[PDB]
Amino acid sequence: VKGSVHLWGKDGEASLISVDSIALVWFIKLCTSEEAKSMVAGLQIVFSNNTDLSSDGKLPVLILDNGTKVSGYVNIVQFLHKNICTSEEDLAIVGKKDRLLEYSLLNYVDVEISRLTDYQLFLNTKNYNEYTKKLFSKLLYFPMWYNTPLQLRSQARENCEEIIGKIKGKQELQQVKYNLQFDNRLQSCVSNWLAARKKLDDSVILSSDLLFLANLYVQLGLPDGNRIRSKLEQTFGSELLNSMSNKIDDFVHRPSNNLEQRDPQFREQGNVVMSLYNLACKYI
Amino acid sequence: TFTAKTGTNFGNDNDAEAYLQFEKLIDKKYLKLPTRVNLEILRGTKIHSSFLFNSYSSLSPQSILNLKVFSQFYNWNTNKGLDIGQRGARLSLRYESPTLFHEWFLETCWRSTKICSQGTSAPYMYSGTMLSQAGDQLRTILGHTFVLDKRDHIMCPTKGSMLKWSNELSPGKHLKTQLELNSVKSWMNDDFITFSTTIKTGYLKNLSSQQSLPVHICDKFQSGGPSDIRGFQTFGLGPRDLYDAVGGDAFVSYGLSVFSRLPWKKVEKSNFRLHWFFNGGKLVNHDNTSLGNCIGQLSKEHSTSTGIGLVLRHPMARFELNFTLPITAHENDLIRKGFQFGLGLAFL
Amino acid sequence: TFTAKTGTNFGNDNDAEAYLQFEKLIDKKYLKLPTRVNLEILRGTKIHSSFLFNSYSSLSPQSILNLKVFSQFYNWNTNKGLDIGQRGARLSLRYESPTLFHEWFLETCWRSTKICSQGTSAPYMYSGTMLSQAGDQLRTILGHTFVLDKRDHIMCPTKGSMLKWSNELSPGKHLKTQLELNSVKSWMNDDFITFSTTIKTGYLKNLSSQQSLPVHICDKFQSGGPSDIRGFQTFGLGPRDLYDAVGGDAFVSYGLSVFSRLPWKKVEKSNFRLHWFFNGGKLVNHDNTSLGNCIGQLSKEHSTSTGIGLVLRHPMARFELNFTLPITAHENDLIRKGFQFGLGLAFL
Amino acid sequence: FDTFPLQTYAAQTDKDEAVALEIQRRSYTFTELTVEGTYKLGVYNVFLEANTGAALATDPWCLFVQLALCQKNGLVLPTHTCNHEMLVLSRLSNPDEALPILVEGYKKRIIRSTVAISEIMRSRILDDAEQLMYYTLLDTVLYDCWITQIIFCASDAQFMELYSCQKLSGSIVTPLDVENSLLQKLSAKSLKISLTKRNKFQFRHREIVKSMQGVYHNHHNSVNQEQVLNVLFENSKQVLLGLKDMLKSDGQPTYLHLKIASYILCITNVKEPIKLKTFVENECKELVQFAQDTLKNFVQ
Repeated sequence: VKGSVHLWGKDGEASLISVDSIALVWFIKLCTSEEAKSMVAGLQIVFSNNTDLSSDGKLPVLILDNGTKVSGYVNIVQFLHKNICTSEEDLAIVGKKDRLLEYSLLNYVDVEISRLTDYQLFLNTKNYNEYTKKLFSKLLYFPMWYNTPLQLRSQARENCEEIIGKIKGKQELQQVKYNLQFDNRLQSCVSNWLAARKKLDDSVILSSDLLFLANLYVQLGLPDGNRIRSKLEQTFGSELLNSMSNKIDDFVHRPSNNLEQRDPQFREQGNVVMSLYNLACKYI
Repeated sequence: TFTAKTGTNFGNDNDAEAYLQFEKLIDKKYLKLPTRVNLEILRGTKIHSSFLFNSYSSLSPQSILNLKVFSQFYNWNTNKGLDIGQRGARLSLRYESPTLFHEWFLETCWRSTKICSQGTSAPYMYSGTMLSQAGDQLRTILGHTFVLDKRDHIMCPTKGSMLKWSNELSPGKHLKTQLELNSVKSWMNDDFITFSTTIKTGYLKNLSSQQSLPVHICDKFQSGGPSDIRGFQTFGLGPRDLYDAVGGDAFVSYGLSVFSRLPWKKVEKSNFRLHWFFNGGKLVNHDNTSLGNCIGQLSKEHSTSTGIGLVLRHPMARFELNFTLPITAHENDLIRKGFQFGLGLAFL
Repeated sequence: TFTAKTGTNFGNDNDAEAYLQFEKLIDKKYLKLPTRVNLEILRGTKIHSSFLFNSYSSLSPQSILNLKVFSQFYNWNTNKGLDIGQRGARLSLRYESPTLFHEWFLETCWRSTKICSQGTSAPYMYSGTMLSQAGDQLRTILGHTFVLDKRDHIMCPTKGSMLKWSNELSPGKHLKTQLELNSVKSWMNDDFITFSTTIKTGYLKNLSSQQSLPVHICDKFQSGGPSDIRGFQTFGLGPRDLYDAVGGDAFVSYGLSVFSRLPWKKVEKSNFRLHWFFNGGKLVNHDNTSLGNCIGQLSKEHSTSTGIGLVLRHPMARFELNFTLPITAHENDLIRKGFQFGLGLAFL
Repeated sequence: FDTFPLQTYAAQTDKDEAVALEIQRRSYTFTELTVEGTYKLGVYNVFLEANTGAALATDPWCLFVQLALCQKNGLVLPTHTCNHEMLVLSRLSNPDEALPILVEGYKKRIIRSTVAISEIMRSRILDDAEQLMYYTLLDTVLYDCWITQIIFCASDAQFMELYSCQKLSGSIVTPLDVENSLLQKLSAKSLKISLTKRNKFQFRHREIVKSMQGVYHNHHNSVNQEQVLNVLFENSKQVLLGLKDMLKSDGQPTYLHLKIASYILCITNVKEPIKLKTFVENECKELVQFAQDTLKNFVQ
C-alpha cells in the first residue's frame, strides 16, 4: 500500500527510546517473501522525529497519502496484514487459523512488556542520565529539546505506577526493593508470553516476535542491562537468552536495501516554523 | 496597650496562615527598657497548630532583642507531604533613607518529621531520602542577616536596589549561606516602564566530620513555584530521588521583569501593571571539595521560563495572574504551564 | 472602590474558611441603583475550591437583591467523608433598635457527591444509605428567612431575644422548616450573671408522590458538635445506618448557659466568662403521616449533656474551652467527653 | 470517669422510609445466607434482557463480574432474606470513580474496587498463558473500541442510558422531566471523563481523553480523533471475526466465555446504530447466538 512511515531514529538507525520503531525497521527488513513484500512495497520510511504528524502523538505513524494515519507498531502491522492482495526463511504471514493468537501476542507485548521498557529508558535513573537524555538533543530541533521527553517520563510514571510504583544505606534498601518488583514483573510477563508463543510455531519468526525482541534489544542494551541479562538467565537459562540475542544480532546487522527512505520535507521535521504552524492549526 | 489583632495572610498553593495576636506594652517597674510581649496563634491549611510567644525589648535607640519561643506544627512539600513538629526558642538581636540592619540570632529547636503521605499514594515521599529524614532532631543554629534595602518602596518599587545576605551556622553540622540582590530601574516620566532584576544565590556546606550527619530536607535549598521561578510547581526543580525534590546544596535563581502600567486612560493611576517576566535557575547537590566545581555545575543546565501576565500590587500582597510557558527545563521538573495565580510578598 | 480584602468566616466544626474577596462599587452609568459586585476565593481544610461571585444591588432604602453565582467543592461529614461538588446560582431578595428582615431567595444548584472515604477504612461511609446518596442531582429551591433579633448585641448579648424562622421549599421534592429562638437575661448591676436559653426545632416533610425521591443527606438535619449540643462529636447524634449519621427529618435542640464574669479584681473588664451549660436534643426519622407522632418521638429519648468551661467572646469569634460530661445519651452516639475546644459564631 | 453517661439508651432504630425505597428500586437480588456473608455488586445501570427476561448490567465489565459471581456461587440472575443482590450505584460511590465494585459484609464491611476486582478476575486464568492473551486483548482492543463508540459515536441519551443511575421517562411532560433532562446535558461530560480512567484508557489514548477536557472542540483534534476511532474499530472487527472460531466449551463457561458474552450482550443493547452494533448483528450472528447460550446457564 502506498504511503510514508514516520519513525524516531536518525540516519537509517531507529532510536532506542522506541521499541516500536526498532521493530518497524526490522519488519520492513524481513519482508522479503512475495506475499510479505507486496504489503510493504510502497512504504518510504521517514525518520521525521516529530509527533505532530501523528494521530496519537506517538511516532510509529503510517500515513497513507489519502489522510489515513495508523499509529503504533501493532496497529500498523495489523493494517498491513489486512491490505494483502492474497493472490520459511524470514518474516512469514500468519494464517487465518492463528490470526487471533498473533494479535493477542502482539497486544501483550505492547501493553505489558513495552510498559516495562518505558520504565527502563525513563524511570531508571542510572539508565536515563547516562544514556537517554543524551538522545533528544540529536533527534529533535533546537528549542524543543526538553519539553518532549518531559511528557515521556510523566507518561512512563503513569503507565508503571501500579507495579514498581545514612541516606545511602536507605537508598539501597529502596532500589533493591524496586529491582525485585521489576524482576518479578519481568519474570512473569516474559513467562506468560513465551508459554503462549509455543502454541503458534517454534520455528518461524513473526510480527509479535519482532516487538518482543526489540524490547529485549533495548532492555539488555541500556547501561543497566547487565543485571537484567543476569536475572533473565537465572530463570530462563543461558541457551534461550543467547538464542534470543543471536536473533537480535541478526536484525541489526541486516542490510537496508529493501528500506527505501527519504528526507522529511518542509511539512515534517518539527521545525520552529513547522511546529508553531501545527500549534496554530491545533487551536484555530 | 493590649491590642488583640488578627489576620489570615493569603499565600501561594492556597493556604490560610490565619493569625491571631495578643500584646502587652509593659510598664517600667518590671523592666526599664521598652518591652513588648506577644502571643500568636496561627491556623492555615498547612498549619496544624502554631503558638508563638515573642518578647521585643528596645535596648538602645538602635537595638532590639527578641526572645521568640515557638511551638509549631505545619505541613510541608505539598502533594500530601511531611508534617513538621517544631518547638524551641530563638534569641535574636537586631541592630538598626536607605534601610540597613544586621540581625544576629541564636535558635534552639527540637524538630520532628512525620511522613504523613498515607502510602496508598504509592511512590510519593517514600524514596530512600525521605524515609531517612523521618525522626526527631535537636539543633542549635547561629545566624546573621544583613539587609541593605536602598529602594524607595518595599511596596511598589520604582528606584533603588536591595541586598539580603543571610548566613546560618549550625556548629559542627552545616553552614548555610544565602545571597539575594534586587535592582529596580524605571524609564519614563510617569514611572511607566519598571525594569526589575532579582538574582538569588546560595551555598550550603556540610561541616560534619568525613561527611556524616546529613543536612535535613527542611534546611536544604528548594527551587520553583510562583514566589520563585515561575512556570514550575513548588519544590519543582532540582534533583530527585524517586519523585521527591530532595533539595540542593547550592543554587542560583535569577529573574527579570517589566511592568507597563496598563495603558488605558481611566485606570492609569492604579496598581495594575502589565507583567512580562523571565525567570530561571539551577539547584545542585555539589561535592563539598571545591568552590570551582560548585560554580561549574551551577551554570551548565538551567531550567528557565518566560511568560506574560497581569500584576496587582496591594499593601500586604502582590496578586499575579500569569500565563507562563517554560522555555528550558530539566527532565524531572514539575511543569506548570498555562495560567497560574500568584499571591504573596516575595517574588523572584 | 476596589478593596481587596481577607479574613476568616469560621465554619461549622471548630473549623475555619480562609477567604480572599475582591469588590467593585459600580458607577451610575451602567445601572442607576447602588450595585456592589464581589468575587470570593475560599480556602480551607474542608474546601477543595470555592469561587463565589456576588452582586448586591440596593433597590430601595429597604431592599437588596443578591445574585450569588457559586461553584464550590468542599468535604463533608469528617472521618474521611464525602466531598461535595456544588455549583449554581442564587437570587435572593432581602427586605429591611430591633433587627428585622425577611429574605426570600431562589437557588438552582447542580450538586455532585463523591464518597471519598477510601475503602481501606472499612465500614465508614459505605452503608446502604451513603452508597445511594452518591451521584449528581439538580434542584431548584425556594426559600424564606425571617429574623427578629431583638438583642442589644449579636457579639456579647446581655438583654433581648431572637427568632430565626427559615423555610425552604424544593417544589415536588421536600419542604424544610426550621425554627430557632434565643433569650438572654442578666441579673446583677455589672451585667454579671448572664442567663441564656437557646431552643432550635425543625421539620422536614417529603412532598414527593408516594414517598419517592428521597431527601439528600446534605439537606437532612444533623445534631451534635461544639457549635451544637456540646459533649458529642459533629454529626454525632441521631439515627445511623451502620456508623454513618444518616440525619433526621425532624429535630429539637434546646440549651441553657450561665456566664459569671470571672470574679477576679484585675480582669473583670474583659470578655472572659465562666461558662456552665446544659445542652441536649433529639433527632428523629419520622413517618410523614402525622405531626402528632412527629412530636411523640421528639420528646421520649433525649441525649443531653452539661459541662463547666471558660468562654472568651472576641469580635469575630467565641472561643470556648469546655470540660463536658454527657448525662444522658443514645447508644449509637459519638461521645466526646473531657476537654473540648469550641470556636465559631453560632452556639446552641 | 467512664461512668458519666448515666442513662445509656437504645440505638434509635427508626430509619428513613424514602431512602430504603430507592435502595429497593436499585437492588436486583440474586436468586439461589447471613448478613455478614452477603455482598452487593455495584453497577452503572441495568437493562432488561429481551430474550430471557433478566436484569443485566449495561456495562461489559459490570456484566462480566455479574456473570462471574453467578458461576462462583451457583446463583441465578435477577429478574428485572439476605441474598447476594446487585445494586445500581453512581460512579461517585468510590474514590476510584469506577463502578464494578463489591460491597461485602455488613458490620465488618469490605469494599473491593474495580482495580481490586480486576486483579481477582485476572488471577483465575493466570494458569493458562494462552487464555490470558485473549483476555488481555478483549480488555484492551475490544474495550477501547466500545468506550470510544459510546462516548463519541453514541449520543448523550445513549451514554446516560447505559452509564448513569439517573432516571428516565422518555417524554418531557412534567417540570420534573425538564429538570431531569438538564442533568443529562450538564452532567453528561463528567460521567464520560470518569469512564476514561477505568482500564487505563486515559494512558493508552491520552490525546483523545485530553480533547474531552477542553471546551469548543478544537477542529484539528476531531480529524485526528476519527483516525484513532477507525483504527480501533478495524482492529475490533479482526478481534470479533477471530473470536468466532473458538466458541466451544467442554463444560462450564470459562472466564473468557463470560468475557466475550458480556461484550455482545451490551453492544446489542445499544439502541443507536453504532458501528459495533451494526457489525455484530449482521456479520457476527454466531457471536450473538453464543452470548445467549451462555446467558442461559445463569437463569431459570
